[PDB]
Amino acid sequence: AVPKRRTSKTRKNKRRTHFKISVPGMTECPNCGEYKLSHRVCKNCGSYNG
Amino acid sequence: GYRKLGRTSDQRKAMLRDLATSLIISERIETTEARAKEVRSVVEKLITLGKKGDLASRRNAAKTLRNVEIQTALQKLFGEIAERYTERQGGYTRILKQGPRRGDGAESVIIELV
RNA sequence: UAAGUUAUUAAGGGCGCACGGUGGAUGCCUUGGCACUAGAAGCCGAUGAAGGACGUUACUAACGACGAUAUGCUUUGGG
RNA sequence: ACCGAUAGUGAACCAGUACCGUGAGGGAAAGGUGAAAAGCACCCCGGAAGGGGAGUGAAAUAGAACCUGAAACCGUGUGCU
RNA sequence: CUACCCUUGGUCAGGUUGAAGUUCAGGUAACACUGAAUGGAGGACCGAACCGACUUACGUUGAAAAGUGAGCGGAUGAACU
RNA sequence: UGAGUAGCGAAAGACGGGUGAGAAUCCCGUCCACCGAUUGACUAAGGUUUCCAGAGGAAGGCUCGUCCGCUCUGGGUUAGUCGGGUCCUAAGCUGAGGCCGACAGGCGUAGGCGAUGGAUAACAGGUUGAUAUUCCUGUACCACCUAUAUCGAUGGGGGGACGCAGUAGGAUAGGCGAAGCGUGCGAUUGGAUUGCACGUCUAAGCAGUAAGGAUCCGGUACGCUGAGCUGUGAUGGGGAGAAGACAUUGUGUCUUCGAGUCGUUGAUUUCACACUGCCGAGAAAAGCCUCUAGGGUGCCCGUACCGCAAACCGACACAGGUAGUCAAGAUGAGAAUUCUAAGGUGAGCGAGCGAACUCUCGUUAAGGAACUCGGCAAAAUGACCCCGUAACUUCGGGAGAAGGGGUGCUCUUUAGGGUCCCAGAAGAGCCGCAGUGAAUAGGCCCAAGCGACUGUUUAUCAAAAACACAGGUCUCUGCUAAACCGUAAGGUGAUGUAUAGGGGCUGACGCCUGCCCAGU
RNA sequence: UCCUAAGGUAGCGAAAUUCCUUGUCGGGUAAGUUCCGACCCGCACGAAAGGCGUAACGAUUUGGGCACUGUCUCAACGAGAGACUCGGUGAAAUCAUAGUACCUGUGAAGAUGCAGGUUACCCGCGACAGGACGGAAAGACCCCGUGGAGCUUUACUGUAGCC
RNA sequence: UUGGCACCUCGAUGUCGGCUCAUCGCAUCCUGGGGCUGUAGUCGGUCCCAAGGGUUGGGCUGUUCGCCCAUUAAAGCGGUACGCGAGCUGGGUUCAGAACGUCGUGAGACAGUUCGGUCCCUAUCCGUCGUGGGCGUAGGAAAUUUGAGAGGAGCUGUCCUUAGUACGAGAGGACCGGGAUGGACAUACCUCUGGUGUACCAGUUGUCGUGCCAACGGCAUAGCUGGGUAGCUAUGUGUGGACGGGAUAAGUGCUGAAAGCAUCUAAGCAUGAAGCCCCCCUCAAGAUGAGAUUUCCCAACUUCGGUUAUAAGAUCCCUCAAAGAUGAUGAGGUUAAUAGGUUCGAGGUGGAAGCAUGGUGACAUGUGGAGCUGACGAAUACUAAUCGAUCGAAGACUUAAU
Repeated sequence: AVPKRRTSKTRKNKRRTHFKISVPGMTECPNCGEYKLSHRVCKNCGSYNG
Repeated sequence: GYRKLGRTSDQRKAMLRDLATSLIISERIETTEARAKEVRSVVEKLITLGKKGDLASRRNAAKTLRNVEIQTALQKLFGEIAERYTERQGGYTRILKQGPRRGDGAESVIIELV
């Protein structure tokens, strides 16, 4: 079917309330010094050492 | 089945024979997580055949490998790959997560022979 | 202990203002059009027309000019 | 006591042209830096695009997507709720 | 493009049936009747290419302004190109 | 706004190594997968630079892109013999004079243009990133020119010169199995009389060859042409499974050198409108022949590339359409079916999870059409060889009626056939749930209506009981026929002549077709 | 006995024709408005817009059987594509502004928006389809217009052509 | 229902009937409770209460209607745009073709009949079915619960006995009770009988490959075929609608007057339905009226008067399944058994490769119920759940009481 009626920018902005992404969930590698993704290898120069 | 992979039963069995042969040839390959969790259970059952070492084991292992040259992939098994794990029981591989990849965002892992 | 009253939270939304983006209205301007007046003029062609095709520059894709003497030549006046 | 780029010729632009049709035939849309190109030497991030400076300029939210720059629309911050 | 026509070219795996006629025999005054071989007709039979469009499912901001899948008709002719 | 929503256009990819600012998506590689009477090879239209090499990544590519049919910069098409012109003419168009016509102009004679047909001298191999009977090597052919009796037409005659269908034959291409060479002789139990892969080669010029046939000129009367195929050489040439020698993985590659090619078995859809048959009675003109009247030269256009397609027609890198030539192995009637060869291809979005629901596919207890407009749809039958087979009939048929049986492999004996190949009888035995073990290929019967039959139609809602039809009947028409176009010339009818032509109705075949002429 | 031009014949008949009608009788069925065979009561068959019958033929219409079956009793499971979650790209029809409940009424007489009550914390995601007289298309039906246009005829007025 | 009007809609409100899926009325078809009877009994008639559940399968037709066959406790009548096409079909009818009877001179029409024929949609907002997240419930948390309210279920047969008794000349033949086993319906489950079982076992056809024989692999619907584990399932296996309490309708009454009698009614006191409220099963404190119980955590810095981080606890992240669109909710994270592998079993298939022997050969026999095995039970850290990071309290004010 077709929308019976136009959508306000209040209804639209409400419905985009939960449309987002989250922070990548990252730790700090204790060899590279830099940041990394937990349970993944250090994308910088380094390894896993798990 | 165990888990489907978007392939039909025939294309899936072929892809698993391909992956296991490549793994025993190179000994560490970069693939997708969901296939690394499936080659895990197909390569470890080949090193058990290589540790038994019968002639019925060569012939029951020949029907899951491919015919590629290096030795053949069946002679590398029953030789080096089966001689180094002669006291280890189980856990012949190990998977390492690398992260998502561009174009698909598919978690790419490395799998190797421990 | 008991009974009662009341408040901060804003995931997001509403209004008011401040600062940006988008888009190209409006203002002002005009290389060009419109409608007319007075005076030339009112035909070209088998000596090949109107209209065009292909070419010409040190490069040349195009537009003007030109025609194997080709991005032009001689000569008589102006400058 | 005509128009002033949605007007005036269909055409102020290299228009009866992109094009569109087998054909006869139909037909747009496109203006503006600055007084003078003086049209950003040089340094920095980037692979380039694009910036941030520093210079030209009377002015650079005048930098060729160039006068002015509005409304719908899209954002960032915040005062009361 | 589509409908008829003109002229001059092209294509139609295979396999099967067995009309006229002929010829040997036999039978008659004879014609001409029965049998067996040979022959290979036909808007003939089965079935691919090829040309169709009968039933149904799908699709319906279709892959597409008429298609696809599965079956279905003709397939030497008043064929198809 | 709908909303980060529908879609992202039929399909198998996996890993390794590179390059790079960045890689599922680009390059190289191994494994796997798809087509293979085609997704392979060649060409006519049609596009018209899209072809190649070096660079590029703004836009195009339904994602990405370091890549491209996209952007920039330089290149690429070679002819005496190939297809067209300098040769011919169908259908048609045009037409000096000419006829007709308000004008414009319509028609038409001589003549001319014109292919889809006729005529017409060249083949092998090598070479580049991009041409290839075109360049190069070798070996040829044709027309004209110059050197060291012939010509006969603008005219007569012959030929050119032709349909459809059926078998019988000759030969060949291609196909396959042994021997002969050239490399290999091993994985995991076994063997080594074992496993692969190659076999030729053109035109032209000489031989001989199945088969088949009374204007000197033509007509009246009273050993000849041609002809597939084979063969000697051409060819001490070329090529090639590969083999031995040289520098930077000489990856690889230049370079010289030197090798086999033999007999046999089936057999074209290619090679004769030839021969036989039939009714529907199967182009024209030149080249050519014929008789008389009389040592060089060799031009213009096309040529690249895609051509069942991402480059043509569909607005698109679109499941549609698009003429022709070629045509492998196992199996077979076979250009069917399944698997493969030569060669190409992996389809311009993926990774997960394995909810409802929609689409496509497989199975199902007991029953069985009860469903429903309606056995629609699906399932069942299906191949070959044997028996067997009804009412009816226009004597052809119905009929593959209906209804039943068999089918694998091994071993024994055993008349066939072609010249290793093809076809059989019978007996003994082995196995499983199963024997056309997969793919593929009729369900049948009993009655009624309509239409006799094959055929055709509302390009895109109808394919039929409608149209057509052979046959019937009526009627106009005596030839400048009637009828029809123009309503003139000129045409069709028809180069026909009442057993012929136009119109109306009915619609094979069998039995029949009543009465009325008021009235139009 | 009345009329006219003469007043339906052979064949067929509840039919592709029969209103009354599911006519009446028989067959097939446990049960048959369809079907087959009869009758004739032919509203409103009929002899070349042929009557009656016919072997073969038909992607024709119709009734009945045998076999086989998810058609169905009555659904169940499995495989793949979409749907669902994540990364890239990313439309459309539609739209007066919207913070957009139910009942009984009321009103241009079928209310999301009015009256009186009853219910309801703010924001999302998968799924269904009752309503917005849902969306597409200035109703094809009906009527109207001194509207058009196609066809007909012994409607009017003319003409090509023929005598 | 057939109509009558012509009030909304012609810049469009899809028409039958059936399927699927319901909801409501009572003027009740069955079952329940009764009054009268020309009610002997078993059956009936006719009225009154009552809507809790139930209310069949086929033949003919487009059929709604209707008739018939076989049942049934019964085969109710109506409303919801004759419910329902953003759910489906489309036979009928209202398209174009073509034929019959009849009407028209005609083109053509029906008082009719016959064969055929494109049914669109990625749901905004309300509505309904599931699921999450924010905040609130005067500190922050973990579990266990009360139940205001809401939903579900609610049907009935047939036999045996009391008893061949009561009743009736006989024929026939009970109420009130007491037991047993069904039909339809609902719900849970997979031990049994069956279904499926595309990563289990085996047999077997064509062809291509691993150089060859033997042994295997690809493709042909999973090539096909005979079975089949876990999970999901019905036709299969269990259970349910029981027993009871309160107030009543129609009805039946006890005492009783108005009205010296009579009278169920005016006061008072009883009895009486499948129906009403409980009892039975599920939801439920956003029940803003936000409830209750048990347990756990509870100092440092300020003059901020407030802040902080951290505590109890929970997430990020990762291994998964009893769960599931996704999340959520459950089992776990090294102080470990959560998954994969590996060892050992259950169930499945059916007797392997290799060798040896018997045969000319196809094949058969022996070792060895062997050997393979997805999901099921046990155990073992071998491999992977590393390191680490985020969120989360200091408890307001009145009044009474102590």
